[PDB]
Amino acid sequence: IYQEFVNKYSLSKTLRFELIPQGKTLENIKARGLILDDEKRAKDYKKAKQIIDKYHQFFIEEILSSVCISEDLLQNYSDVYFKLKKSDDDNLQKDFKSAKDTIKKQISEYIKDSEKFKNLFNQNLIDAKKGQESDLILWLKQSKDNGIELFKANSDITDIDEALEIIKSFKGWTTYFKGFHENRKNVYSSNDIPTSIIYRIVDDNLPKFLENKAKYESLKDKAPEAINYEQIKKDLAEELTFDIDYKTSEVNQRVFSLDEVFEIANFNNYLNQSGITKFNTIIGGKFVNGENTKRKGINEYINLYSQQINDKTLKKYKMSVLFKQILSDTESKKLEDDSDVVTTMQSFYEQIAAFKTVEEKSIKETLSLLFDDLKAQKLDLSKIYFKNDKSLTDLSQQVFDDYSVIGTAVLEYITQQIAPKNLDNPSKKEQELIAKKTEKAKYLSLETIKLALEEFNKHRDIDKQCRFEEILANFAAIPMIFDEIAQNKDNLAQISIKYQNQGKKDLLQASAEDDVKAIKDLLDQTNNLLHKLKIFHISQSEDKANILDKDEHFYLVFEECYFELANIVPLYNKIRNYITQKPYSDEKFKLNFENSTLANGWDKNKEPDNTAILFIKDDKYYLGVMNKKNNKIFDDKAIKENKGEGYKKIVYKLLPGANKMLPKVFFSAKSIKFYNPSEDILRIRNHSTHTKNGSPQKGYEKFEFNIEDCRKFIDFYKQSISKHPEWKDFGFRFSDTQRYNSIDEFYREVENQGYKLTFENISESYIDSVVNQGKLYLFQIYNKDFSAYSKGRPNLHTLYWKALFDERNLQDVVYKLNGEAELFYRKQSIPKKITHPAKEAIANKNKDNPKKESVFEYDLIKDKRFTEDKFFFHCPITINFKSSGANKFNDEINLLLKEKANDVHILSIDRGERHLAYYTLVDGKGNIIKQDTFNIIGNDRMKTNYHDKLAAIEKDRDSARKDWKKINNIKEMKEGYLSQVVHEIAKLVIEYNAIVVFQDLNVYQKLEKMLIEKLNYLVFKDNEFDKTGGVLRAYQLTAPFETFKKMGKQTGIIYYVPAGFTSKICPVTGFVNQLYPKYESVSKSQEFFSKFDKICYNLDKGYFEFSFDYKNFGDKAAKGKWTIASFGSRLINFRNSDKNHNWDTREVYPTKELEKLLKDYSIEYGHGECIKAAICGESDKKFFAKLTSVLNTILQMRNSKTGTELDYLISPVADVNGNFFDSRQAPKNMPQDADANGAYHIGLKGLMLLGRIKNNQEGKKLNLVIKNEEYFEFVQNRNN
RNA sequence: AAUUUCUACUGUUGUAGAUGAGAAGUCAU
DNA sequence: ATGACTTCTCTAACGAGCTCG
DNA sequence: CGAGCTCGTTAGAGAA
Repeated sequence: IYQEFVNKYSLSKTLRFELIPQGKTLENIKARGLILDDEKRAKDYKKAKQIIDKYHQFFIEEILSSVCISEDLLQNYSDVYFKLKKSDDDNLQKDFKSAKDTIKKQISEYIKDSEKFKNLFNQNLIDAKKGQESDLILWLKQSKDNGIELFKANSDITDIDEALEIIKSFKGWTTYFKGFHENRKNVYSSNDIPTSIIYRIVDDNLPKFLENKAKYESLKDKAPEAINYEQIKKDLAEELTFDIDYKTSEVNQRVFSLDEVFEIANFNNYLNQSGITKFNTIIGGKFVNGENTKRKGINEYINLYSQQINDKTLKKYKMSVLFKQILSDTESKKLEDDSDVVTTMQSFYEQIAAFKTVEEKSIKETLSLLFDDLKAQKLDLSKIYFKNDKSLTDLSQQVFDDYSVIGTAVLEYITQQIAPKNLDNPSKKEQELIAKKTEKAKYLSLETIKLALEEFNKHRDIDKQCRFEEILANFAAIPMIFDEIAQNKDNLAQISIKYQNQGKKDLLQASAEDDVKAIKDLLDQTNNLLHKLKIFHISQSEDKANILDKDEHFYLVFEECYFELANIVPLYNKIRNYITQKPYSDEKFKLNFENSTLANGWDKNKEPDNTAILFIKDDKYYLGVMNKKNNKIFDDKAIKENKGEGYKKIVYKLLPGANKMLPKVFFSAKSIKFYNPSEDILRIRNHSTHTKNGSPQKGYEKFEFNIEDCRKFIDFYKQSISKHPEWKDFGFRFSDTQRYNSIDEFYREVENQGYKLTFENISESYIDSVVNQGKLYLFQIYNKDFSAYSKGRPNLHTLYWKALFDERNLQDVVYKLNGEAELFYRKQSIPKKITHPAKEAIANKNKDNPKKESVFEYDLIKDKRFTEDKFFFHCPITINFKSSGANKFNDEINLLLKEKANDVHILSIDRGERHLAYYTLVDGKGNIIKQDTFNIIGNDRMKTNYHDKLAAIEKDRDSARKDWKKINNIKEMKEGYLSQVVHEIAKLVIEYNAIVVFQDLNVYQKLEKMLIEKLNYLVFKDNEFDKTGGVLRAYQLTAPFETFKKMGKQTGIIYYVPAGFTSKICPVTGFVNQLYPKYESVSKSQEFFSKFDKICYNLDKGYFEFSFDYKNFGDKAAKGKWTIASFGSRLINFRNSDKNHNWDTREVYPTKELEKLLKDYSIEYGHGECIKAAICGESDKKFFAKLTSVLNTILQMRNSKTGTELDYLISPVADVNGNFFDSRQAPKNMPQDADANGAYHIGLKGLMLLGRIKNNQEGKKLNLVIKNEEYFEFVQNRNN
């Protein structure tokens, strides 16, 4: 079991906390403006990062414009490509990587050797050196102040006349960008890492250009057609100036042909963005800004040719568009603003004030006066067709308001005579309902609606039934909806002036819902005034035969004015989720306090550069931000003075990067003479002889690794550390150098043990003294458990943080504090209101609660997370720091489970909406142990039930459209359930020696994200400290998360299984709905019954049978005889989705429906032998198309829906001794409810994975996939 | 409805469970 | 226009530009 | 101006 499976690999968390200002640190900071002047160095940090980045683009458009020509090796890459992708052999794949390597270094050589490359990625870009300012103003102040590249119109920054101020503000702050330029240096990286522009061109466009000239050589096999070199390129000449040709050379401004493309050696023209925007007009085709028509390209002419010629497979020869170059800008050539929310409403009032109709009038003044003529059929009163989806119901709800009133009479005129049942396929047909009938996607007109209502008027009671003229008064005041939306514009004069702030947010909080009455109801006149006039517009819905017989009289203003007044259905999608956004309206911006390199590390020697140390005061943790002006105020001088009592002080001591550090002191100019490196050793470090991949010192030669030419370099290191002034404090204990093997085994142990944390007591009166002027900023690290009113269980981001500083920890550090983190200042989101006030009754909101009120002495403000300008401190850690890893992990536990066999259980899952899951803890030998749901959860005493809260909000899909004003915020709701599930999954695994499985989904998937990310480190809040699950020694069960798409057939102990074919199955044998009868033609249903062994009524037992060996079938020939029956009282389906039709499960019995047939056809059964031949002897539409819904029911087992009335699973087979399985007559070790037998055999799928691992051998590839001829094979031989 | 955040909260100035942040860029049921 | 996929960092110290002098 | 002088480079391993 999992008794040694702790401390396996290392991680990285990010514990967050909150900083409470102590003393009057809040009075020091708010005095001058030390955070007032912040958000001008966390806002201008990103304003400058995207004015530094277009010059980081303008560079790439002049180091890929006319340069970087990797000629004729493209041919050398074309050779290794087509043969390897067609024949995956070993020898070319080596040559493939050789071709892959060589293009990059050829390209990257000129890339890394520019005029502007070197002085871009350090101090020499922004501000470098006295006398000038370096390369960043060399483009703006020099190149683009004289010349004009005005992208300040196309930006957030106003102009360039002011933009100098954003540039010069970082003077000296140019060590602060040192993570931002730590990913630009993977843009130019010629390594196998996919952010690069060199992985963009070599391996991500070049095998997408070899598959381009594997088709253009096959294009001009019959492609002479009307392609723009034949007809027109006057437009595409300024657009295709084509400055260079790179097979030999070119004239400056010559226009090329359709042959420069697809050359193997012209791939050195397809590098940058401006050059793929000229590759994707030729295949793209673009516009002219002058009221013109689209001027096409190549794949917009094959659109005009594979419809001319009838070659349907000629669309295999379209040219795939290339990708985008990394980091390239794009050219042109919902919201949050409380002004645009008041301006788009003003634009909806203004857009109706100038809408152009046909007669120089409005769209409402055109469709309204025509209704007076169209009501008398003055327009085309016979072919007024709309998109036939809901206008049959909406017109039935237009003036009559009926679901079965007017729109249910067109069935006797539309789609009932594709094949009449009189001598033309009356019973013998191939089910010609798609071939002989195509009346599904036809449109219905007003004359066809009037003619549909003629049979309903002929079926009407009164003789004054509905004609096409009398019911025409229903669309009279539809043009009057513009008069009512005009009533929502007088109050906007007190609304638009009441929206004079840029970032207003007058409704996004929790208090201003009544202010939206001027917008959630004045936008209602366009909510329903256009929502009722949708019958006068022709939609786009057809089953391949859409004609509809459209008219032209009223349809001219219908598509125009219905489109001219579409400022509501677009405008009401503009207040669509602006209202339902909960307050986390944060900014979370960085604090500096003058220190760019703030808090990067805690180690003592660098402390006036970081200017932050922590303070323990007997488990009340504080943060001290030393002010930069006086940052020496915690040296050893004051520690020798103020050795008193009060705040303990953190002494941190650190050796980071033993690759980068043990050659940083020991071979460097200021201090090499103190160390005195020997003769043979100084040979090694130059040429990197001690490494296997290490970079040698420049101007030398990478020699070979050697055995003693590395171990001596440890023998240098084992003595040279003890000579250091500070690093002899640690007292390392290395092993013998016979036992080392490389330098990783040494650089790990100088980074394992290179961490010690100690404590120096400080007199409390001194700290109180220094805070009062401003010479220290002290802040308390704070969450739930760092307030005084806790009782019980602390957060798992407060069992770690309280165990960094443990004296059981710092024996052998498994929680290494880390650095680099920042301080964040969220402003006030929620303005303070209580709304659950003091000492009064407030109602509960649970249902299984033995209480119904609450008293609440103290107030509860709506959001005290967000009424307070809380500070925010981050804090990385490193769980299992001394024991890193994360390799060979998925193959470890298989060797673990083998030795500890016969002792392991299985978890499970299913999904649904009728449940949310249903776990099932299964044994290893059949008879299962436990089984429950994930609806009863939180089972200590409170028992909340998430299962019903989803359907509680699914019923309320209206008010975001109706009064345009709903608050549910369901999008984090449902994911928020998924968190609570994890622990109850997590508890069972250790407690019952279990393994876990899941479903696949290659948001029901996101719960598998959250057990790979959360069996990284599994520590129980109730478990004892430094015991097998405690905060130091806890469970690492997953190797961590990379992607969904390589989640494996294992991701730890979380084995997987294939989806589907669980939710239908009898348990004790395992037969599935594998037939699929649907009665296409007549005697193919006789082909069903003719293959049986015998079909008899078991008169000795009181039910029918259908005995069949499955051999005589061919869709999926799962063998074995099958003996289904009629004894269960199986339920028919509801035939659901019907508001007035048969949507109820009228239960049809099996045994009392074949004696309906025995009465209809008197084929007896008293002899007790084969009765197959006579039942085959009948052929009728009545005999078989009614036998469908019976034979859809003798088998079907999931049932009983619309009510969840213990929907239940009924066995046909009666395996060994004649008893069935009804899943409510079912014992506890068998499935029990709706989605229960789905999650059972998944475990029996899971036991099959264990069946291979149990008899596993030394085969390093282990077969963890399940064949359908195994899952249907294993479970049918369990008892035997 | 109170939280480092987020979900449900009465589990009472909080309770139970999980909680990785910052900058980037790429891609698409 | 949200989800998904690969990669970065999670540092103290030295050697230099540094105004002092 | 040689002590020192205060932020920007700089050492650059090992799985697979």
